This record gives sequence, C-alpha cells and structure tokens, in this order.
Amino acid sequence: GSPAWVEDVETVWIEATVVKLDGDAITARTVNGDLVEALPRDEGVDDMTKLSYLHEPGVLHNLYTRFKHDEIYTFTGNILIAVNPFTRLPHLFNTYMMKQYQDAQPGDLNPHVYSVADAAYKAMMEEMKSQAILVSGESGAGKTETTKQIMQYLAFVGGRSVEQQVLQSNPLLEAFGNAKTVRNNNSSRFGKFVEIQFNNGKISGAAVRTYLLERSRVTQISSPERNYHCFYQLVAGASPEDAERLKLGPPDSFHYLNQSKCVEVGAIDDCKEYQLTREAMDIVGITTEEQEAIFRTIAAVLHLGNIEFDSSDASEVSTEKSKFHLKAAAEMLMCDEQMLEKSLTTRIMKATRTESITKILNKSQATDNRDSIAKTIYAKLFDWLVNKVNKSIGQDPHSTVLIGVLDIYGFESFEINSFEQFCINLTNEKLQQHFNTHVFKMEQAEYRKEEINWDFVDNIDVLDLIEKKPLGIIALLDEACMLPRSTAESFARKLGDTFNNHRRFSKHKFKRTAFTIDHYAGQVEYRADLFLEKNKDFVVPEHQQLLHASRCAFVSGLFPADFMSIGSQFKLQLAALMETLKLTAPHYIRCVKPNMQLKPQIFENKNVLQQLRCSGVLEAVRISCAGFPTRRTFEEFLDRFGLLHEKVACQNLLEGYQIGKTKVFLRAGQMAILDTLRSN
Amino acid sequence: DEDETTALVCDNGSGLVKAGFAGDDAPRAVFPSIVGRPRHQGVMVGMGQKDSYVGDEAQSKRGILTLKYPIEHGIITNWDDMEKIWHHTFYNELRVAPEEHPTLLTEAPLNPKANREKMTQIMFETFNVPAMYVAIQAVLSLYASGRTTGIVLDSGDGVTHNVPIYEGYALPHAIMRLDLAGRDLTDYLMKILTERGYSFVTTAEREIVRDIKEKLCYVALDFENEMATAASSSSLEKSYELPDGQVITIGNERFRCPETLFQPSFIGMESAGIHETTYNSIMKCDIDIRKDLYANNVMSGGTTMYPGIADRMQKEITALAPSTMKIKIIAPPERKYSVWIGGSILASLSTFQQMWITKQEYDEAGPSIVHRKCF
Amino acid sequence: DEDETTALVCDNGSGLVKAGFAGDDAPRAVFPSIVGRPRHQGVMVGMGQKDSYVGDEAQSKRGILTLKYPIEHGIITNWDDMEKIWHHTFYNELRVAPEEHPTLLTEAPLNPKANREKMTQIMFETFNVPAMYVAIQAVLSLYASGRTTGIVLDSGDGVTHNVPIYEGYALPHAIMRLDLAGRDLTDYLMKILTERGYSFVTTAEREIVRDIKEKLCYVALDFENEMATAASSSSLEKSYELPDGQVITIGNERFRCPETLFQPSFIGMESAGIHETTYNSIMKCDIDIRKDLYANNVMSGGTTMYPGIADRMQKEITALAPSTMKIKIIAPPERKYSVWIGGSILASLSTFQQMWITKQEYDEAGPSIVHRKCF
Amino acid sequence: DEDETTALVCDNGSGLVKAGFAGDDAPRAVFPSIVGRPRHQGVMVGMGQKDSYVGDEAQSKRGILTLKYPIEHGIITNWDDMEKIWHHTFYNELRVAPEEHPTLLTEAPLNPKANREKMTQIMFETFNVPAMYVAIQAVLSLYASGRTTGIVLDSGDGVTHNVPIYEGYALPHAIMRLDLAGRDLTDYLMKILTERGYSFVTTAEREIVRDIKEKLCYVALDFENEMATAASSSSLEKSYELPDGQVITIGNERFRCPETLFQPSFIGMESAGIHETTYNSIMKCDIDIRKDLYANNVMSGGTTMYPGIADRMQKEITALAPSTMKIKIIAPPERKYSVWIGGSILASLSTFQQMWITKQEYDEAGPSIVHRKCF
Ligand SMILES: Nc1ncnc2c1ncn2[C@@H]1O[C@H](COP(=O)(O)OP(=O)(O)O)[C@@H](O)[C@H]1O
Ligand SMILES: Nc1ncnc2c1ncn2[C@@H]1O[C@H](COP(=O)(O)OP(=O)(O)O)[C@@H](O)[C@H]1O
Ligand SMILES: Nc1ncnc2c1ncn2[C@@H]1O[C@H](COP(=O)(O)OP(=O)(O)O)[C@@H](O)[C@H]1O
Ligand SMILES: [Mg+2]
Ligand SMILES: [Mg+2]
Ligand SMILES: [Mg+2]
Repeated sequence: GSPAWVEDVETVWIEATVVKLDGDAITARTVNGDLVEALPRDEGVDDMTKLSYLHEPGVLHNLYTRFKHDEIYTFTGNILIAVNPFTRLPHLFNTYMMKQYQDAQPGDLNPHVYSVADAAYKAMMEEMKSQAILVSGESGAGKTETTKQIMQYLAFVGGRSVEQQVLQSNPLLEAFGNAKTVRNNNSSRFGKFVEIQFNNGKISGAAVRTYLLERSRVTQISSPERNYHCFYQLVAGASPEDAERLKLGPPDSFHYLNQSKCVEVGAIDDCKEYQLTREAMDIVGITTEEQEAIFRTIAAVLHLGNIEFDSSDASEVSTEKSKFHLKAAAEMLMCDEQMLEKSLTTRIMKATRTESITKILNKSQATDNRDSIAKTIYAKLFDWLVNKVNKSIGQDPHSTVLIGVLDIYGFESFEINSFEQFCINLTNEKLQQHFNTHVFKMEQAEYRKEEINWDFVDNIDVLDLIEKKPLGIIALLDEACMLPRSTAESFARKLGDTFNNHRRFSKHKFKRTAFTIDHYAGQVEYRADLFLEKNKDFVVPEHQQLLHASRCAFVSGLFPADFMSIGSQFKLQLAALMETLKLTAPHYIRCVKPNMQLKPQIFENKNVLQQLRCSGVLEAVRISCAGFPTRRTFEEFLDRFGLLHEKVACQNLLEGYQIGKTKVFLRAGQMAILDTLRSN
Repeated sequence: DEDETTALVCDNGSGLVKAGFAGDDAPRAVFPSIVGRPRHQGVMVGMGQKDSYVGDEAQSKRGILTLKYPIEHGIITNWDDMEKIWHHTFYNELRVAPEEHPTLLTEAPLNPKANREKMTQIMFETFNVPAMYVAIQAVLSLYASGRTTGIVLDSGDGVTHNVPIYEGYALPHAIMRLDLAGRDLTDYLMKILTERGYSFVTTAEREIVRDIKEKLCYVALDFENEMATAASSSSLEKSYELPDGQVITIGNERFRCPETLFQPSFIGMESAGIHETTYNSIMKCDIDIRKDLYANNVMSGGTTMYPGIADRMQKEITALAPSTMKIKIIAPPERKYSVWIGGSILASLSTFQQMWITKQEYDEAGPSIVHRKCF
Repeated sequence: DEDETTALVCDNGSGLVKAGFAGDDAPRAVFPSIVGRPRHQGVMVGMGQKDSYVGDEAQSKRGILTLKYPIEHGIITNWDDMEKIWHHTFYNELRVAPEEHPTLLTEAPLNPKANREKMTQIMFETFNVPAMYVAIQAVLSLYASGRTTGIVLDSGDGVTHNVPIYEGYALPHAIMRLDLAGRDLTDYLMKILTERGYSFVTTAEREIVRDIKEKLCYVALDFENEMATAASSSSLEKSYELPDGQVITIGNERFRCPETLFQPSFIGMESAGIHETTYNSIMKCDIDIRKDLYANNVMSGGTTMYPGIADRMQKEITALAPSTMKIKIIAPPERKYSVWIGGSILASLSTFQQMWITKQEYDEAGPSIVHRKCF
Repeated sequence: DEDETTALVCDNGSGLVKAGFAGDDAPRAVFPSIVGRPRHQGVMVGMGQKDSYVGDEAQSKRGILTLKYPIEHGIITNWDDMEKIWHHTFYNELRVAPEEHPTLLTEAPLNPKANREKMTQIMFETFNVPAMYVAIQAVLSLYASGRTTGIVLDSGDGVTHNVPIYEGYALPHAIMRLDLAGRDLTDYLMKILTERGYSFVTTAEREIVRDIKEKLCYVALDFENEMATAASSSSLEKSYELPDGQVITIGNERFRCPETLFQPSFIGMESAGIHETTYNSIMKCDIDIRKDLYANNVMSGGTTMYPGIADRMQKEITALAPSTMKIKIIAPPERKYSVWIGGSILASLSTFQQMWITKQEYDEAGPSIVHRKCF
C-alpha cells in the first residue's frame, strides 16, 4: 500500500513510497517531502520486461536512472531504444567494441546498438536478405551519427568509401531540402532511404528511395521554415557577377520568398554554405555548366514567383506592370516570352477529335496555374539531382541482397497543424500502423512460441476516417476542392457534419474552423486555414511540352519524357512506400535525446514523454501490456512463490496467468498483485 | 470566451438582438433577429444549404428564404426559435462558453408569466448558466441617461410601455402598454404604398419596407396643412432604389406612416395614441409628485427616432397638460442602444451580487422563484 | 472497357451525342446522331450494305441514305432508334461492357414523363446497368463554368430553356421553354436560300445546309441598317462550295438566318424571342435576388456560337432591363462541350454515391421511382 | 337605347364583362373580354379583316389572332384596350347612347388610385356620361344574397379578396388580397398537362385550356388518398376532345389544378392559401362579433364553382377554427352572376340619387373627387 508512484507537475510519476493511504485519497510523503491526498505501484536496468509493474513510472525511472548511470539502456522488446548523450562514445563505437559485438552474442547486446547491428547483419547473413531497421528519433536525436556508427559496424561485419560519399551527399541533399522549422532551425529535408546491396556478404551497391518531398513549401509558407536552404543560399548570392547576369534582386524582392519575415537567419552562412555545396556538387561530379544551369533554374523559379498575375471581362486574363521579372524568367528558362505567357493565361488543351478550344482561365485559376508550373519545375529539379546522386553513388552488379535504412519525419506539433503537418501526421500514422503490426506479429510469435492461447484497429479507423473511405476526410477535401466557390468555413461545416460522431475526432470549440482529431501521439486540433487552397494541384500537357522543347538544354533534360489532388498523389506515394517497406524484415531503434540542456547528465521528462508518445514507445508498452506481459519460468515462479508464501504447488498457493511451455505467461498486474501479497 | 468572469448582457427584444459583456460602453454583437428556412428545391450540391439560417447570414440570402420572426408583441411564440437564436448568439458571436458568466435578460412590463418561466428554465437547464436575472425595459433607460426620474416612454418593435418611476420607486398601479410598435407601422406602410400603385405581399419584401421606413419618414408638426400642402405640390416627394435598380417615388407617405402613432384609429385599434397614453399615465399618479415628470419624461427605443418626434410630443403635451407648467423632453441620441447601455451598468457597477439567482436556488425552488425575486 | 469502375457520362441531346468516362476533361466519343436506311436497290454483292447505318459512317454514305433524326424537340420519337444508338455508342466507340459502370443521362426541363420512364426502363432491362441517374441540362452548365449562380440560357438543336438557379436552389415556378432550336434555323434557311434561286428539298441536303449555317452566319448588331446596307452593296456577300464543285453565293442571309432568334414572328410561331424570354424569366423571381442574375447569366449550347451573340444579347438586355444595373454575360468558349464537362464533375467528384439509383430499388419499385428521386 | 332613364350597370372585372340595365334580374350582355389582332399577312380582299377584333367575334376567329387580355390582376394595363371595350359594349350590345344613363363600375379592394382616377376621367371626358359611381366587389355580393352579414370570399379571374362586413359597416383594417386567380390556375394547368405529354405554348391555346379547366376539375376532399388512389387506378381518368378531333386523356390533374388554391406553394408564391386567409382575416376582428361570420361567410365569383368547394372549405375551417362553433357556408348557385345582380339593386332600388357623382362636381373638382366620395 505504501510503495507506489505519485503523479505531480514536474515529476509526472514520482515513485513515492511512504504511507499506505486510502484508495483515492492518497496522502503520504514523497521524494519531495510530505504530499496531500492515483498513480500506480513502484518497485538503469537494461530491460524492464521482467519488472513487477509495467508502467510509465518505472519506465521513466529506469530512463532517468540510466541517464544518471550514463548507460544507453536498450530494452530488448524486439526493438531497442538509445539516447543521444551529447558526448563521446569511448569503447562503445570502438573496433575492439566492434570486435566484441561481432564476438559476444548474448552479453553485449543489452545497451549497445552496434551489437544489435551485428545481430541484424547476422540475420541478413541468415538468408533474411530483405531486412531494414527503423530509426525512431527527432530533430537532434543523433540518428545520423547513429546510422554512421551502424554503417561502420556493418563495414566491420560485412567487409567489402560509400560512407564518405554518403557524408558528401547529405550536404547536397539537405541544402536543397532543409529549412528552419519550429523544432529545428536546420530541419530535415524529407523522407530519405538507403539500401546497401551485398554481393554475398560483400556490401557493394548503393541505392536510395527518398520520396515524399515537401512540395507545398514552394509557395505557401507561414513560419520561419519558408526559405529552403538552397533557396536561401541562392538568395545569399554565391556569385556577384552572375547575380547581374541573372538579375537576382534582394531576399525581400521575391514575393514567393516573402512569407513570414525570416530572410536573415542566425543559423547558416549560406554564402560559404553555397560554396561548400558547389564543392560537394563537384565532388559528386556536377559540371560547372550544370551548376550554372541549376542556379539559373532556381533563379527562374524565383522570377516566376515574382511573376505577378493580374485581372472587358478582365477576370480571365492578366497584364504586366513589373514585367521585368516575367522577361527575366523567360530568359533564364530559355523559352519564348509570348509562348510562356500563352502557356500561363491560356491553358488551352481542349480537343475532341480534330477541333481545339482555348479555355481562357480565370485569375484565381491563373495563380494556381503559376503555382503548378513552379511545383512541377522544382520537383523535376529535385528528381534530376536524385538521378545524379544515384549515378555518382553506383549500385552493385545485379545483386539480390540489400539492407535498408529509413529516416522520415514523424509526428509533431506546432501552434497550428497545417495540411503539410496533417500529411506528415498521416505519414507517421501509417508508419505507426506498420510498427504496431510488426509489434503485434512479434507478440503473436512470442505467444505461439510459448504456445500461449492469447485471445490498434482504431488506428485503422482513424486512417479510414482521414483518407481511406470513398467518403473520407481527405476525399471530402478533394471533393470540395473541385466544385467552385467552396468556402473554407463551409468546408469545415461539412467536415464536422460528416463523420460527426464515432471517432477519436470531432469539431472545434466555440471558434471559427478547426477539426480536432486524437491521433496515436495525442489529440491535435488542426486549424482549418487554407488547406483547401493548399491541396490544389494541376498538370496540363502544354506546360509539359514547353518544358520538354525549350531551348535550355539542361531544362530539356529535366523534363524530357513529356489525379489532380495533392492528397491523392500523396496517398498513392505513401502507399507505395509502405508496400516497399512491407517486403523487408523489420527492426526498430529509438534515438532519445537530452534536448533540455543539449548536454550530458540532463533529462527532460516532458520531452521524453513526448518522445515515447510520438515514437509509440509508450504505445508499444501499452500493446505489450495488452497481451501477457509477465512471463517467468517454472523455477522463477517457484522462487516467486517461495518469496510470497513446483508449478502445481504454486498453482495451489495462487488459486491472468497462463503457464506456457516453460514460462508462465501472466499479466504484469497479476505480478503486482502477487508482489502486494508478498509484501502483505 | 472572456478575460474576466463579468456577466453577460443581452436584450432579445423581438427586433435586433443586442449582446455584449458587462462593463463595456459599446455592444459587441448586433443582428436582426430572424430565423430563415429554405422554401425552394435545391439541386446544386455542396454549398451548405443548411435549413437553419439565422441573423446576419439571413439578410444576405433573404430572397429564397421564408422569414419567421420568433418573438411577437413581447411574447415568444416558438421555443425552438429562441433555443436557436440563443445558441447562435452565444457560440458564434461572442464565442463564449455560457457556463462561465451569469446573464441578464429583459422583458417589457406585463408579459405573461409562462414566458418568463420558460426563459428562466431554459438557460439553466440547457446551458447551465451559473446565475440569471430578469430586468425591466422600463428601468434601465434611466441608468442609461443618468438618474433623472420620470416617465420612460419606450417603444421598440415589440410594444410600447409607459412606466412612471419616481425617486427610487416605481408605480405599478398606473403603467401602460400598447401594441402599436414597429411592425404595425410596417404593416400600415404596406397598405399605404399600395395606394400609389406599388405592391408588396411576400415576407421577403418586409425587410425592404423596413428599410424605407427607417430612412424616409418624419413626423409632421401639424397633420392637416402637411397633408394638404404635400397634396398641393411635390416638394416632399423623394425617391428610393429597390435592390433591382428600380426607382420608386414616395408621396405624402413619408409622414403618414408614423402619423398614426398619434392617431391610432387608422389601423383600427381603439386606444388613445401614445401622447394621451403618457398624459393618462401621469394623471393616475398623485398631485404631489407631478411636476418632475413633466420635466423628466425620457424617450427610448428605436421607433422614436423619426426626425420631429420631440417637438411634436412637446406641442401635444403643452396643448394637453395644464398650462403654466414647464415641460421638457430628454431625447438622448444613443437611444436606439439605450437599454443595453443600461444593462452595462446594473450588472457590473452595483452591489448586484447576492441579487442574482444562484442556480442552487433554482434547483431547490423550481422556475417560479423568478416570480418572487426579481421584481 | 475501362481501367476503373468510374461511371459513364453521355448526353444524347438529339444532335451530336457526346460520350465519355467520368473524371476526364475531354469527351472521347462524338458523332452526329442519325440513323440511316438504304433507299435504293442494291445489285453489287458483298460490300456489307447493311440496312442499319448510324453515326460517322452515316455522314460518309449520306447520298443514298434516307435520314431519320431519332430525337426531336427533346422528345424521343422511335425507341428502336435509341435502342440502336445506345448500342452503337457503347459497343463500338467506348467498347465498354455496359454492366460495369453506372450511367448518367440528361434531358431538358419539362419533358414528358413517359419519355424518362422509358429511358430509365431500357438501360436497366436491356443492358443491365448497375445504376442510373438523370440530370438536368440546366444544372450542369454551372458546374462547367464554376459556381457562378444565375440564368442558364442554353439552346441546343432540341430546345431552348431558361432556368434561374440561385445560391444552391432552383426556381421551378419560373423556368421557360421554347422550340426555336437548331432545326428551325435550318428550316428557315431552306426557305431562305430558295429566294436567291437555289433549291434544296431532300433530306440528304439537310446536313449540307447545316454546314453552311455552321460557317457563314453571324448575328447583326442592328437589324435594319444591316438589312439595308447589305442590300445596298455586296460587301457582305461571300461564297461557298457544294461538294460537287459548284460555287454558291450568299446574300444578306448570313445574318437573317439567326436573326429570327430575336424575332420569331418570321417562322410563324408566336412567342417572345429568347431575350424577352430571359427578361420575363427574371421578372418572375423575387425583387430581393435579382442583381446577381444580371451579372451571372450564362450561355451554353452550340446554337449560341454565332459571332455576335454576346454584344447583341447585352444591348438587348440593357435596352430592356432597368437602367442603372450592371449586366454581364459570361460566354465561355468551350460551351459547345459545356454540358458533358458538367457531367465530368458531378458523377465522379462528389458524394454522388448513394444518390445513384441502385438497380435493386428499380426491381423493387418499377420505373416511376425515377420520378421521385432525381429531382 | 332604353325605354327609361334608369342607370347602366356593368362590371368589367378582367374576365367576362357583364353588362345590363338596372332594375333587371338578368344581365343582357355577356362576353369574354379580349382584344384581338391579326398576326398573319392577308391576301384575300374584302372580308373585312379589320385589325380590331373584340369579344364574341374574337373567340370565333381565335386561330389567327394574337390575344391581349386588357385587364390583369385587377389593374388595367393599356387604356386603348379599355377605350375599345367600353365603346364596343356600349354601341354594339346594348346599343345605348351613353349620355342618357349614369353608370356603375366596380373594382376589387386595394387597387391603385391612378387606375380609378383614369376610369373616372374617361367616361366623363370621352363619353359625356351624366353621372358615375364606383362600387366595391366585396359589397354587392351581400345585396345579391340578401343581407346576411359576413365574410365575402370572392375570387374571380383577377384577384381574391377577403372583406368582412358587419351589420352595416366594413372593416378596412383587416381586408385581404391575394393574386391566385383564374389565370394562375390556367398557367399551372399549362405546366401540368405537359407532364402527361401534351404541349401548349401559344396564346390561342389559352382559351382552350380555360375550357378544360371549366369542365373537368373538382376539389378533392383529402389531398393525399386522392393523389394516391388516382395514381393506383384510372377510375378518375376521363377524356376530352380538342377542336381538331383529337382525344386527350386527363390523369389526376382533374383535381391537382385547383388543389393549389389550398396549397399555394406549388406555383411558388408565398402566402397562406385562401382558407387560412379567411381565418386570419377573421382573427383580426374583435372577439365580440365573431360568431356571425362563421355562419354567414359567403362565396362568390366564378372561380369558386368547382364541385367540392363547399365541403372542402367547411372541413378546413372546422379543423382550423375553434371547435364548438357552428360554421355555415352559403353557396348560392347564381354566384357567377352574383356581382352584377348586386349592381341590379343598388343603382335603382335605393336612395342612391344624390350619391351619384354629378358631372358638374367633376367639372368643378377634377378626377380626385372620386377618392373622397364613393368610399
Ligand atoms: N430610422 C430609424 N432608425 C432606427 N430605428 C428605426 C428607424 N425606423 C424604424 N426603426 C425601428 O427601430 C427598431 C429598433 O429596434 P427596437 O425595436 O427599438 O429594439 P427594442 O425592441 O430593444 O427596443 C426597429 O424595429 C426598427 O423597426
Ligand atoms: N457555327 C457553329 N458552331 C457550332 N455549332 C453550331 C454552329 N452553327 C450551328 N450549330 C449548332 O450547334 C448544335 C450543337 O449541338 P447542340 O444541339 O448544341 O447539342 P446539345 O443538344 O447537347 O446542346 C448543332 O445542332 C448545330 O446545329
Ligand atoms: N367550371 C367553371 N364554371 C364557371 N366559371 C369557371 C369554371 N372554371 C373556371 N371558371 C372561371 O370563372 C371565371 C368567371 O369570371 P370571373 O373572373 O368570376 O368574373 P369576375 O372577375 O367578375 O368575378 C372565369 O375566369 C373562369 O376562369
Ligand atoms: Mg430588439
Ligand atoms: Mg446533342
Ligand atoms: Mg369579369
């Protein structure tokens, strides 16, 4: 009765063991001293799978203890978990430590992740070719250094510099990708993938499957994450004469880059970073003409962002006042000015069998057409860089065994959950669904292994209510996007008036327009700002012809090979990435971080709780406790029965325990009840 | 919601519902009280088309909506309507969770008891307000104008009442109540414009007629030489534009439409008219306190904004009342927002704190306690 | 068939039948709806000579075929013809097994109920379509042009209708329907070219006359100085080539053939003409919502493609309607394919999923359920 | 002319103009009021072909004439038409020099003043009548039926009015006026027969549709089991012959065409319907005199001749009005000639002799004196 935990403000579960008080009026002392009048029982450890209580109190206590014991304590759980110590790892990433990880199977696998990497490499050597390891971790969790140490452990294991080329390639990738998000002034780029093809253990091929780019960052932006690092670097002016050759103005001049007043950033030296990016492109092998064409392409994108559109029936045509940005965009793209203007204001692709009609589109349609041309161009630019990246990487000679690695942006919060953030939440939801499916498969394998007849879907219900139905929320968003004069508040009224009941989701408070949805990482109310303006997209054929046949040779090579809903293509791409991830053997790894002080011997229980909630570590603990959490052998159960008061004698002294083959698959609450009976 | 647990003050008053927090000097929410229903078949999908339109969205779409005025002559007709309009005023305008602040509602005098019993019941049992109170629309006009004590001659779109208040006490033996209100001037104007040749029958036109009454009407000094002289020349005839683009000319009916407030035989009611109502209200008080009321009789309510009401009322009292007697009519120019401004003070700026109906007393007493407390 | 179970959208519309899958932006099958019969004796063996010619093969052999237009004035005359044309459009153009996709058909307003009852019956009982729905050719023009709300002034070869649509609701008390359509302009042109000296009597010439009407016709701004001035000089006279190699000159009949759409006394019908039809259609709506329709009245249908229709219609409204009133005519240039483009959206891009007629309901209800559902 | 200087009584009433001498019990001249124009080119010489056809010659030649109804909804549209029809009724039917007898004309209530001012002006200044008087179509129905005092519920082809008359006095504060009249039943029938498949667009068909409405229409007792039961079997379906020799079958539209007089939402007006108009007209009178009107409410006017009007009206009042209340509807069977029969008495059989407008007073006063005298 006295030994328990205690919920408080700072110590969210303080293991306070003072006085056996009443059932809800729990008045006792604590670690902080005397308290007032319900948290669970309380009993650094490498694994809490044999703990008397499987709760967030014991988990947070073991976390703060291993933080105090300076141990990256990885529970087994079919998934490990480490912490970014913000310090040096002596004799942990060492080669003798790598030799011990290659040697010691059972012992060193507890806190060490290179031992888990060696176990995964042995499993790949155990003819489980398609295999990958999930890396849970946020911005600043050290997952890049963890992947580097894992690649070093694999090179010690697999034998066969791809790591140095990968180090040189991340600067080109992140500059084109990263911005200054609310969680990181140097944020991530996008979802990135890596695949090491092994030639019968000789890991020789390099492959990447980086998908799901942030296409919405082209024009719509409302926070300090507006400027892409490549966009800021071109705004930094990496050449002064080429600035006049490109007519590049100030960073405040680009209206598409004039989003939320984050022009100067105290995080990057983008001129020196642009020089380093040019050096990295030369290291990848980009031509100087290719670099000049890439800079000219970004400059033309900026001038097209500066290309204003205007409004007889003036609501179907445009004008030109600051036509300098239009003419410079025509020049930098090397195409005819009148032809690009007609491809803007005309949209004339309506043909029946031999007739042709020119649907002169409206100004609100015209701005969307400009945005669509830009989002096509930048995506083609990222794709060509990905093509050159895979070219300079080099794959294996038709190998058949490869090991994967994935790093995608996870669940996150902000002041407002945008449709970009909503898509990121849907991505993390599908990822958590796959991770929970893997955990449930491991749980069923552990139940069938001990022959336990042990007799979630609401996540599938959330995925259905969001996207998957023919009347889904993504589907209704796409539906209201098409029919015109759809007000945003009117979209919200149907949004809360269809699937009103029967969810972990409902309408907002006495406010304008928001939709509250309780995802697996908690309840977030996405504020219904212009998602109906964000998800609009279009792909017309004549723009593809103008992109293919223009006089710029690199631009012609960027679109040489020449349905309308960003949610639709995002659903298709995410389903494709999930199907590709479905073919491999799963592993999972959680990178915690002491983000409070960004230094050692520090702990942020709020941030750790948010990490365990976002990565589903608390959710995996809940799913594990949902089954048979306690599992002790017949000798272990005999020792526990002797401590309390041989399997038949323990069954007679006891009478959700289920004695399996040799272990007793029980509940952790039954273990805590047995501990309370042993104490009383 | 609010940055303070001050109470909430809203008059419903059957016309334009006025609402706002106590302690302010300006009402933060004003709309014409009206409930809209679509009357025609819909075919176009996806433009909301929700069958409960109310308020300022309602005057926007008012061509294809029926109109339902919910409160008539001071009586509330349909309780689903007021259940709707309370919810719309709370959750959409002042976005306030109603269980955080007490509320102050109002009435005319002499309204039927079941009405106040329903209104007291509904906010407590459907909205779970902490406290409630009902005031009198006769009273708070004086706290609006500062404590001058006299006849409160207030007439909104609901009713017209005549309450004398002296020195801190009211006189319930001699209050008055008539029904010539804003609506009856609209309906006299509907039969009056039909004399010229124009024609309005449907209820969507009603708010258009209300506009012309709000603009081009003024109370003539004499009612004979005006109606002879404007019949002799078109110097009074002006013009107005209906929302199609037409031009409608108005004859002598700029003044004959509120003329009947001093001659209510035209619309076939039998009564005195409001000036003789005021005079007969005063004559049923004592001979001791009379001469204050002649100098401190105060108008209120948006039907008394026609340009000429003051001089006409003064000349009519002066001919009617005994002679050597100074008569003086206050006419404060915020009068169309007078009552709510009165509710500005009395909720926040008093000892009005145990005088609220604590909801505990409602759970112990039932609705009828609002009879024995608030007046 | 199709790579997706999306529904199928085809207007029959008595002229050029338009057909294609939903979700596209371009109709994949277009032909002039016509049924051909050989009228002369055959002697040469083995060149098919099948007695059921239809569509684009039919305009190829159109010298020795009778012509049978199957659908007249919005009414369907012979059901073997539409049974033929449905089967030809399904199996030859879009090569689709019809029992895989639902279908969307259309009508003008005010067509006789037995017609829709036959059309609903036939696709279900002869083709075993999963689901069916009937739309209105007044409606989908707005989903074509984007939701501007107004008068849909659409006139194809079948009929002319005037439907006002406001804000998500339609107004069935004041729609209109006239019969001056494409065919009557052909038949006025047949009697008009006979004034010059040319002569056309047989029905194979009808599609030739249709071509000259499609090319050399334009709507004059004034109808007096044009018909005086072109009678004063040959500046308007152009030429055309009949398929023999002849050269036919055209006088002032470039404009007099669609002049009668604004003066339908010539062909002896008695009506208003389409501009006064539009104006009288608007005047039977309320005075509240009028001024939107003057700025959002939208043309449609291939008979409104004569170069000058917009300015003529605008000048006629502006002289007719009240003066200080902004009038604005949208004339989108895909209008000849407007209606099918409307059927592009409404089938695929909505919640239009329980609104289909499930064939189960047809087996439980009979045909007449298509009365009570789709409008 | 006449064998006595008795006055002349004629109602124009926008439908069938009724005319005859006072003191008779039978109207000597009846024709459908209509003005005809030839619309087609004449070639045959010498058959009159005069471009002003009117009345009973007009329904003879009604295939090649336009139709112009001169009086609409109680308002007179074109004064050349009424100048024509007065002259035709005087000089051809009753062959009377109009300057020998005074005349009695009529109106509905609430007609625009310029109309009565024009009508008073024209007979005096163009025909030089000795005297003139205007009556009310609400009044004379009681002198027709004998003095029972009550609601006069009269609806002709022009309008519908509801006037209470008590005991020798009328109640102008609570009369009513609706526009659902004979013409709107014709125009609902035009859109209704088009559902079966028939089609009528031109104005020569209008008098044919009027005939079928005059014959095969009856007001159903219930409006649900009738419209379900006649949809279940063809026991109600009858036949009629158009003047070509065709046979047209009528479905449930024998009763749905005057059903809308008790449900005027169908044609898109917004109002109460005539029974609730009667009830709301009664409720705006005093509680003292009510129970006479429930037993002495009198129908009139030729639109109330459908076989079933009496029982339907009675059941509707009895469900609507308070319960223990004897309700009794007179329905005298000369009602289609009621009003003129009223004009039979009041001109000749009274002290109505100084009450005439002596033309001397018109020469001294102008037209507007007909405002201040006759009502
Ligand atoms: N010119 C005008 N200015 C202001 N209000 C007017 C005018 N003409 C008429 N009114 C009437 O004033 C009324 C204002 O609302 P009111 O009824 O006074 O509120 P309350 O019922 O709270 O007194 C409206 O009903 C309107 O009919
Ligand atoms: N110059 C022209 N261009 C296009 N269409 C024309 C032209 N002249 C006449 N038309 C008429 O337009 C019609 C196009 O088909 P239409 O009847 O509009 O289809 P729907 O009946 O579906 O509206 C044809 O009947 C043709 O008679
Ligand atoms: N079966 C019927 N018998 C008589 N009159 C009918 C019948 N059906 C309809 N009516 C209508 O009765 C009207 C008779 O004229 P009415 O308008 O009553 O004259 P008034 O306008 O003087 O009252 C005609 O307009 C006609 O439309
Ligand atoms: Mg009010
Ligand atoms: Mg067609
Ligand atoms: Mg008549």
